Amino acid sequence: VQPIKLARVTKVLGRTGSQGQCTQVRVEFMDDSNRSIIRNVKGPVREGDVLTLLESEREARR
Amino acid sequence: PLAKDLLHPTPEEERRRHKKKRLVQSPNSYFMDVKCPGCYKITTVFSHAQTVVLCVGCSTVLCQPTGGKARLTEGCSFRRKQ
Amino acid sequence: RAKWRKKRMRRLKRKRRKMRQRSK
Amino acid sequence: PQVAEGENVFGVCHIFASFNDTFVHVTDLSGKETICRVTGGMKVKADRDESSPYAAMLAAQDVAQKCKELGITALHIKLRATGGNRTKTPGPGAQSALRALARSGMKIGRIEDVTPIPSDSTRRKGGRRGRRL
Amino acid sequence: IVDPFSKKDWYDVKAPAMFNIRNLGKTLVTRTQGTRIASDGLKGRVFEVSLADLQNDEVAFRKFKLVTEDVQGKNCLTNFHGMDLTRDKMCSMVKKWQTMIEAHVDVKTTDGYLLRLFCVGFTKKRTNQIRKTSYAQHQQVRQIRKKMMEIMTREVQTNDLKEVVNKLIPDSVGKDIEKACQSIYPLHDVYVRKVKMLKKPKFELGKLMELHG
Amino acid sequence: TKKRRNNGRAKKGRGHVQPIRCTNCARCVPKDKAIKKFVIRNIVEAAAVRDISEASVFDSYVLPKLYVKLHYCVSCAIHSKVVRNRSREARKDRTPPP
RNA sequence: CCGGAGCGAAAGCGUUUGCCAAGAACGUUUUCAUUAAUCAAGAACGAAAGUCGGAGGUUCGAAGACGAUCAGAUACCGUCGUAGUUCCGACCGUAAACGAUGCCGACCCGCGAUCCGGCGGCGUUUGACCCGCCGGGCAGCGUUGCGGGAAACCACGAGUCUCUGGGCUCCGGGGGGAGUAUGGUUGCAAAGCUGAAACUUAAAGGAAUUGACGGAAGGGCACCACCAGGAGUG
Ligand SMILES: [Zn+2]
Repeated sequence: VQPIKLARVTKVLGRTGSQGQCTQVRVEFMDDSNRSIIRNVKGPVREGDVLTLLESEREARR
Repeated sequence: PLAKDLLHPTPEEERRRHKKKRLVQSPNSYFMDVKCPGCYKITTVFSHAQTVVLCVGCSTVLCQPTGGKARLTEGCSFRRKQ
Repeated sequence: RAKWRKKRMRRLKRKRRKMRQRSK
Repeated sequence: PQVAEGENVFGVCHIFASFNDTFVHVTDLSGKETICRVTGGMKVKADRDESSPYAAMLAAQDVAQKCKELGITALHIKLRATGGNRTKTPGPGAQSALRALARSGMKIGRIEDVTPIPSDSTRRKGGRRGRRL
Repeated sequence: IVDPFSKKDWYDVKAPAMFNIRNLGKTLVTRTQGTRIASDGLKGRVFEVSLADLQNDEVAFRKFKLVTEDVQGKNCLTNFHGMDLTRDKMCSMVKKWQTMIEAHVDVKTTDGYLLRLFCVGFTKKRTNQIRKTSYAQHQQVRQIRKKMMEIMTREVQTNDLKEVVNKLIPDSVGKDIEKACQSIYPLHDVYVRKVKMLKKPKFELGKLMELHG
Repeated sequence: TKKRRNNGRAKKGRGHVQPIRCTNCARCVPKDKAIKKFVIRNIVEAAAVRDISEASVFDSYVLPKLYVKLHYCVSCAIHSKVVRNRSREARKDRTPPP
């Protein structure tokens, strides 16, 4: 059990996935910058946007 | 090396090449006058002694057999002859 | 395969000796 | 175990991070006394993901709770793959179980890798033509 | 039904005076219930502890096995049982384009402690060496391996168990071998990778109290 | 036709070498013909080195490494994209890729 | 550690130490003085598997059983598992036993490394290392090979063959039938060596080129493809 953490995308790494539907990006927290995790994103995302990841624990293995 | 003089080679090449592959074969060995530091008698010793050479009627050892040239004992001066 | 054709000939001439040794 | 200032009561965590399963085994310094042992298969019901990093993460969070109830504060990590005659690379549950322990409010110290390696192995399973598929 | 950790009472393992950090850690065991007691269950535990956790500032790639020999009032005393290097240290020294010279002896100390020391040494590449491979001929390896066995025998047979451990916390036996074999072939990473305690003499309380005293 | 001058292996002046077994298929492959790959990687990947550093009980503790000697047969090394096919003239380059 | 490194006639050979005999190369202003090279019928050795008699039997695993997978699956995968796998004595003498390249000798390009012996040179480090030379050995690159060959490729020659001749042994004669039948011979057996014919056939095959194709790799492009969706259609 972990709290719903907010994260702001700092730089998009490009489109990923099988059919190219996901967008692997690296996020950056706003409250505490002592954690950096890469997360896949499914949908059109600009630069500097904010996503709401739930797990915030597991990686995506690039 | 298209026109090389095979009859009159420089002495640096004859000295460098193998003793059998020379124009006229000649041994790379010689004889030396090993002088024991204690005694005074001169004994002719082959370069590659191949045998433990000692002074006749003494105790000091002159040479030691090795793979190539003999290893003379310390202080045993020598000179080659021709 | 050529190694199995050799295996069949070995098993073919092996039973030929059986039907030939039994008639003597 | 009353310690002044609440010092770290060190334990030894044996992580058998092989394939098809992942053992998160926490013992004392001698290893003879088992504090808590939970595997990746104990947290999932499908046999295909017993070695999944998610299954090993849940086991690391469960074993970290049992250590706090008994007084263990720090853990000495001893990662171990299948080893021996078989493969010697840790499974996918190695990084997940180890990271989940550090994120579960536990202390990590003296990381090591004790994998059984032979000075001369026996004959491995599978013929000389290998597991072909 | 009942929780098994209700009967677990903690003991404090201690190290002999050969180390600086004497307080080693804690160990748990069930209380004395039934015919079995809690003392004999603690007299067989081995503790593989790194050297940096026993000395103030030393290397961390050298481990020490400490077996418990007696329990004296809630803290059980330990004794030297065996030395071993870290797998990371052993795999990092074994490189390519060089030779490794291993040697093992079976020497008993002044007291009846039969030890089996394992030495390992690698040839060192010269500073101005242009040739890639730094190999030693078989006869040079034999003289180096013979020198390892000659020094390890002299440094152990003429000392007691305490002095050998004091010669193992710093790898003095590894340094003199590297210096002795300098005339044969310059060695690089001479270490004593492992020390097995094959036979142990009759346990007496006076010898154990002399160590921890 | 002869595809390689070294017959796909490294054996000059010998008759038999000790056959080793592959890693992901356990096939008996000669020691010189096997495609070796020494991988030296940390026990903790870069995605978790920060979490271990925060949970470390020491002040300056360098994380260890995991030395793995991998022996791949020609069938599995190509399938795992460890080695690939090259041009007829680009096969002679023995220098490893940087 | 372990290498396109070493040794051995090959097969083959990798923990320490001791013992026994043997060997190449190098060194020699030692000795014998043609004793040599290659060699039918003979003979030693000879991977793995297999056979016979004992000891042993951890792993692996023919056969076999079972669980999957599939149209079927006595296969591939998985779980158990016999003979074997190890050692001793005695047989079999077979491999993609390969460098698919017999052995001895002569001439024939260059360059940089490597292992062993020897020789010389200037320092560094307590023999090691550095720079050359000689002999032998495992190899490599440049040869766009002075040459060869149907190419591929070959300087461990596959070079010095129409400008055809250093010595000698084995061995090939279109593809199948066929390493079969029979005979001889060897073996406990399995089989080895020797080994045809009737008949059948116009090709089989070698190297390379272009194209097509791949449940081969890399790099790219369209909704007559897809992801996310909108309309449907059936
Ligand atoms: Zn493989």
